[PDB]
Amino acid sequence: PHLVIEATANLRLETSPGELLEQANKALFASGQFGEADIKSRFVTLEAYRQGTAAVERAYLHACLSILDGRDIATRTLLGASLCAVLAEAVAGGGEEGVQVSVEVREMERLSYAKRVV
Amino acid sequence: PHLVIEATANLRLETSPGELLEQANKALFASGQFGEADIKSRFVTLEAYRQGTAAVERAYLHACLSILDGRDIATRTLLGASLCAVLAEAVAGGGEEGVQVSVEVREMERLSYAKRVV
Amino acid sequence: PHLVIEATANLRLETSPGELLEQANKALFASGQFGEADIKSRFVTLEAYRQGTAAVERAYLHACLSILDGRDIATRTLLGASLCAVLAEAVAGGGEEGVQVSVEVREMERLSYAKRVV
Amino acid sequence: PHLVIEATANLRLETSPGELLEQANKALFASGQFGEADIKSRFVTLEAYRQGTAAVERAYLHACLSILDGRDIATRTLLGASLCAVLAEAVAGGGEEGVQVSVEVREMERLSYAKRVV
Amino acid sequence: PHLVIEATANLRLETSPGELLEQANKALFASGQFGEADIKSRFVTLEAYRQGTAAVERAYLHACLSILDGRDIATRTLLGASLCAVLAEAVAGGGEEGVQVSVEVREMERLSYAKRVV
Amino acid sequence: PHLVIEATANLRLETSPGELLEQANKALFASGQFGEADIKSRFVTLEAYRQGTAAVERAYLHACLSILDGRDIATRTLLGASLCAVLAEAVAGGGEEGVQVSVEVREMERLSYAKRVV
Amino acid sequence: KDSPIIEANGTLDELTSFIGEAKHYVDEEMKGILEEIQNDIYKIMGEIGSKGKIEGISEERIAWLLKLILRYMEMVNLKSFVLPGGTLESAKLDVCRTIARRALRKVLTVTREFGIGAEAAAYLLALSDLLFLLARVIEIEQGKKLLEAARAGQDDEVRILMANGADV
Amino acid sequence: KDSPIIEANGTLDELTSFIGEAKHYVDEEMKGILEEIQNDIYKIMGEIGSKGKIEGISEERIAWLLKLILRYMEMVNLKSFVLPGGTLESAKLDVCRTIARRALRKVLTVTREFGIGAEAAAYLLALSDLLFLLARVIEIEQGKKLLEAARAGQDDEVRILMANGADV
Amino acid sequence: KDSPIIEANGTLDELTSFIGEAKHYVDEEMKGILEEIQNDIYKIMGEIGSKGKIEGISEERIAWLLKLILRYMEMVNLKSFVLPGGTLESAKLDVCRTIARRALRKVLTVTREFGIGAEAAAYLLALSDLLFLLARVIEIEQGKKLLEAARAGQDDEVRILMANGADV
Amino acid sequence: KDSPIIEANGTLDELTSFIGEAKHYVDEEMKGILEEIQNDIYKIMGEIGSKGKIEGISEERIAWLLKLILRYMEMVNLKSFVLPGGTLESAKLDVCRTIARRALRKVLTVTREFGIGAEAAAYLLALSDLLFLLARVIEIEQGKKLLEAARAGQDDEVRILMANGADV
Amino acid sequence: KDSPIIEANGTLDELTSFIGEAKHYVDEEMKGILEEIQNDIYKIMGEIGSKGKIEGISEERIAWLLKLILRYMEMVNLKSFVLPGGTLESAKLDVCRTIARRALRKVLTVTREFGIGAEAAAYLLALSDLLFLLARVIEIEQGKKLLEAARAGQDDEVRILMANGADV
Amino acid sequence: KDSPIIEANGTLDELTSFIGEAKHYVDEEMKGILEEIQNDIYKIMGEIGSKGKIEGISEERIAWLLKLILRYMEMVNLKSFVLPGGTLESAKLDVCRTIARRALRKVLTVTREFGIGAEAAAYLLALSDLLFLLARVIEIEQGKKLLEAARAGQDDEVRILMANGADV
Repeated sequence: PHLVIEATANLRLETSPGELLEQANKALFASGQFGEADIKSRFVTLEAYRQGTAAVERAYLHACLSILDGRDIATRTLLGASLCAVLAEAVAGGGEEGVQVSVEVREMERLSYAKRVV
Repeated sequence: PHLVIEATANLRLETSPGELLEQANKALFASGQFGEADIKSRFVTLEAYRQGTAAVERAYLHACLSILDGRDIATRTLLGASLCAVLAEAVAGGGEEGVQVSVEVREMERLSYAKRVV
Repeated sequence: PHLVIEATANLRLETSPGELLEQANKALFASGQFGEADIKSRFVTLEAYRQGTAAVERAYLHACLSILDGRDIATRTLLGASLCAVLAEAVAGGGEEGVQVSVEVREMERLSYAKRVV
Repeated sequence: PHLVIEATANLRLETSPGELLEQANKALFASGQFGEADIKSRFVTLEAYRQGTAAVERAYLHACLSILDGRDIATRTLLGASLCAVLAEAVAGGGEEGVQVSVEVREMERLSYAKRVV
Repeated sequence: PHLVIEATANLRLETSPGELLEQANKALFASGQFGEADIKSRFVTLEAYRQGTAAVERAYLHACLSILDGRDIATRTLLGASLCAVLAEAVAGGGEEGVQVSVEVREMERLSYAKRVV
Repeated sequence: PHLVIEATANLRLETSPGELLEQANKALFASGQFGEADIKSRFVTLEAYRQGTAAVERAYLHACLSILDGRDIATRTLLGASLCAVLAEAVAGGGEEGVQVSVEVREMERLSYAKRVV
Repeated sequence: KDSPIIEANGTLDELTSFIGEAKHYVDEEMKGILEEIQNDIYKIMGEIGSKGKIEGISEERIAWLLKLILRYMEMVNLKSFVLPGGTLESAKLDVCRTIARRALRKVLTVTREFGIGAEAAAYLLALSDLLFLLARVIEIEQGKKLLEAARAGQDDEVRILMANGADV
Repeated sequence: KDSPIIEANGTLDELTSFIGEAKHYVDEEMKGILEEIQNDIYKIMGEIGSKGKIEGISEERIAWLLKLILRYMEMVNLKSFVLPGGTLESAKLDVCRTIARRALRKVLTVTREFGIGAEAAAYLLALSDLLFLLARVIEIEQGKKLLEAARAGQDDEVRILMANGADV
Repeated sequence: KDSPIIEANGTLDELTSFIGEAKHYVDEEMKGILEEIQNDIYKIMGEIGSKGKIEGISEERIAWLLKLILRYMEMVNLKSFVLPGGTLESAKLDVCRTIARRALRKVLTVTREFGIGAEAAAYLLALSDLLFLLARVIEIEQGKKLLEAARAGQDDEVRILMANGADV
Repeated sequence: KDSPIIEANGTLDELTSFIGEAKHYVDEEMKGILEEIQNDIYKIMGEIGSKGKIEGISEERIAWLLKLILRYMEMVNLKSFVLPGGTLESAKLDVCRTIARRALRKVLTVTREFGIGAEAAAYLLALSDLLFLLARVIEIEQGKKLLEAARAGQDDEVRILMANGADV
Repeated sequence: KDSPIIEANGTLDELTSFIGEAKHYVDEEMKGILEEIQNDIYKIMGEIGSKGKIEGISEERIAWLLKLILRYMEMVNLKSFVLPGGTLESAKLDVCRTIARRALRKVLTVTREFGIGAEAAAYLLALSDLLFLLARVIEIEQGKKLLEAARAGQDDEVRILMANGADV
Repeated sequence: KDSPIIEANGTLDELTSFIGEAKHYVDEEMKGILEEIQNDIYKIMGEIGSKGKIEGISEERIAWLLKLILRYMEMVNLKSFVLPGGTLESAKLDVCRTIARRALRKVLTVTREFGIGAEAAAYLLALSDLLFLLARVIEIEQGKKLLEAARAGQDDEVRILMANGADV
């Protein structure tokens, strides 16, 4: 499982960007689907961004969780709904209106996936 | 809809990186498929990059538009062809030969997609 | 073919980040599937990252190769296994235990893919 | 089997309304499909009636035989054609032109049909 | 086509029971499905009737149009909706609340249907 | 739901013809399938009737419950068996032998059924 | 998003565009009728495209069509098999009748698989019997304009009617 | 009552309504041709709707179409891929050609399942080759009206032809 | 020769005949646009009829449609659900939009079985969004001709615009 | 030996074991009712397992259920959507109602393929409407035991009823 | 991950939860038997969920069930069709017998498609014949407690046994 | 009225009856949790039975389950494969977990054919991970009642805990 969290620059978080990833890894491990050391997360801040066509100042947050395939839609819907409740409780605000938080769960292919331990 | 535009460092654009995203959001909204405030774009510049195996200096541009599923192939082909005409009219040049501009349209899954407004 | 290599900050490579991409482009061209100038690679280093829930210092490496669709599973398994042997021979080490190297091969859609040469 | 015979008021029969039902019960029993005491007939005369839109004085006769399902179309066509020859030989005439005699055979459902003997 | 109209005894009609059947035969002939002399109508008044379990005085009206089979659902829905507008414009009222008018269209079987002209 | 109860003239009921319909409407409402004001019942006595071919004096009772379609065979079998127990407890006797009580449950079509409230 | 749903919405959008083209050749009375039919096809398209989750037309609308059909059936004296398009104005309404018969066959496929739109298919069946009667009225008041021009003693004004298709 | 029968009758009723609309823009000679085609489509609709129990068109009718096609093929000098609708009058007959190609594909499905209407589908194939030649004649006699107006020395009467689509 | 190929070519030949009929009611600017669309539908018909063995339209053509759509979207101020066919000229272009939606559903069946014509179906989708915007412009410059006639003090020249469908 | 026969016998054997567990929490009147239901499920299992060759329940038994339902429907005053299991004793009978709805869906598959057991499926439908009414009576006489304990002036004997789920 | 595999594992997980509920009402001897059955259902779930790649139960375990069945068959004197649930403790074990018959029908579908678990389905068949014999023993030693209470001259201690379902 | 809809509603009605039976053995804190789960299963049954036309549970409810799971996961120290039903109270909640896994497999068939109830199946998956953690808490506070009874010097009060299944 790879979790890429992409926040804008004007987004004010209640915690550090490092303590947000510790809460997101505990909420992924508590689903009982992944191993402990196989949950890998990263946080990316964006410098140049636009939302919409209007001139109002906005901010957003987006996570893309990539898991290996072979899990039913009840497991993938629970993983997106467990992560979206973690990110939404970390946003203090940004911009001139509400922050949009969204989480995508996508499936990597299991047959062509290579993995090694150096 | 999320639009991630990835340009190299030697690529010279005719405009700013911010004014390229305003033209790409107006060309996505003019297709009549998405809402106004749901079109979220971001621009990423790359420091370390290689194209090909030859020693000639090259540059490229790449956009990946992620939309929710449930749209036919005529809508996704029009979205990639409307964006590729916006990026190709913004490239002044870079490197020692032609710039390659490409646009991928991929489909997020609608059932496992979470969304909130803080 | 787009190759995005994402390494952490504490990962020590045996070479430069630029010479890693020259070895990965020669191992992609030697499969005989892609053209010469169509192999585009980029290297991204990460500042904020977490692996697992434990407090031990870890590092990882991840590549995501995006090719166009229409190739059988024997070709995609060979492309992930040829790239995972290139990245694992470039890692000197990082963290307090072993480095995890993994390669995902995903398929772009051929009909909605736009491409131009400026 | 229930037989409901509906004649108009201006229709002159060659016999009594009671002797018409004795001839219709003997023609239903002679088909060998029903029991003796299970053939139940009734005769209804109509006070208010209209046939067509023209102002010519008409009369008609109509029988609706309801049998239980499970019989082929050769048995139901014979039951309507055996009854229509009984009613047409009992009509003396009525109105200013020919009398229309018609017989419908409809199928009751066997599973939901209740029956008791007090 | 046979049309059986069953009204209660407390129902006050705006016209005679005979002039209601002339308006219902012109609305059946105007659909262009039946012949002129084959539209046969009858009106039945009821002496003993109950609607519901409550003690409030009610009245109702009901028509059952029996046509031969072989017509699509657009023709049968139009025949019930053309007749229900004729009966509802003839009801002056009855009882202590609103009159319920309903029209059923049922299909006789064409193969077992006998018909003669005396 | 329309309930038409057809008794002969020689049939002696334990109650009035009006109090039989109050017991039949409470046994239809207690199945929980129909609304309160949508249960419409009527009682018809017959003057001219014949049962069988023999000369013995007989009597019968018959109910035809017409409900809208879309209900399984367990619901229609329960509606015929709940009504047949109501009518059989109201028959005192008639004729020279046992009274035959029977209940048919038939299905009206839901698409072509019109209904209005004047 | 299903395959019989997008075909039924495509023909109902095709039918309301042919009515909007044919309502410029009719007089001021029939234009008010055809503009109210165009609103009712828009209500059917919302019902079919949402698979019944939005309410459609009421039974009051089909009672409005059939009360118009019973009015025009008295003026139209029926005759033999007459060819479509006597005049140019009545030729445009004979096209819209055959789109409404094609739209009825698409809505009947939605009914036979999804069980919705049985009151919508009863509107398009009563519509195509009105567009047949609306076309036969325009040929008549064009032809009753010929008998008044024969009695008026006109030389040029009688033959311009015959060049537009007035019956003799 | 079958499903390919009501589709084939619906498109043949659609084709004879487009011909009745397009026969008001043509001259007095081509109106007599298009009114006799409308009678022959009515004979095909009686044959297909009864599944062959009623007699259809004779082979005398297809011998009348092909003797018209061999007459108009001499006047139409063939050229490159020209766009449909040079003039307004020849634009109406290019629509009726494409309904006759759609009606031919419906009758060909009746033939491939019920084995009837092979002489009817040979009429609609010879019809759509006449409506192509009928459209190319009207563009020519509109264009030969331009060369006589150039030699007559007209200033306003030459440009009203070019506003209607006369070729230069 | 296959069955979805002859249906997709039959509707694309039907669409380019309706455009050739509707380009005589528009002005000199929109006639040059509609004559270049007719050439591009002819390039799509060669690509689909040969199952991809002949080259079709380029991506330069779809970049020409969308640069026209972004020009007319500024003039068309969007409003509520307006009925098709305000004027007679904008009623002809609302018919061609619904043929282009029918031609898009036929080309989408060729794509879903033969894998060809995905750039062709992206042309017919951008075409039917231009024919919607082209129809709404003609209703506006007809309506802006009404406000200048109200200020000019005209008695007869203002009501002939309202008889053609100018909005008030 | 068939596949829907062994599933229908397995759920009817599951239903009569849940009734035998739930008849120890009810009083002496309802135990006599539930022990006569257990005999009737045993008669249904003999009829279904032999595919109708053995006689099943009579129509006298369904007339005994519905005469009990009409007795308990007067005491149960209906209310809003109340949760299952107010008391512990009425929680055991809300489980047996949902096994009887599962046993009804298995017998309905035997009826729709073999044509047997339509009088058996009418017993399980009237049974699950009695087990709903039997559960709502026990919550009431537990709650009417609370109002007598409020008037008796009890301190400990009123709260042991509220610990068992008596409604306030 | 297949569809008959997750159904067979779901019912075997349902069966070992009903045994864990029913082992608190039995004495200390039968609790040791039911706790060793719960370990064997856990070995079957590992074999079925891995499609045979993990070893399951041995044939030593089925030889342990049948040596218990031959011991309890001597004490249970067989009688007529007795209703399930004589006492409350023997009513809980008549529920677990009918889950083991449902779990046997799920494992038999895994055997008839994947060819695995034939020794597992022979365990659940011998299990449901032990749970029938285990239920009939508890009704007997409850009833032999009634004959000793009749000879002891007890007034209250004899009727509390009859309130728990002791046979007379 | 469809076949996977009545099976999914029948198992969700079966699950909320087992929760109403098992909420009488738990303390006053866990009874408030189980009574709010019973309201949420009633909201799922309205959404599935109407095929999505009625709104179901919100994403606020799944955020309430997972904030309870993260609270009880700290108290439950995980161990080896322990058998279900250590105590009698924790044996009732191990039955409701296996009904929620069966109800999840029925809702997953509604999702894979009708495309509805993906947020409902994510509730039943988070529910059966709470009922596993709720069962393991009751075995612990029963076992921590044993260590206080060993230090209190009790002879009879320590062994009545071991007769109820307290771990040693």
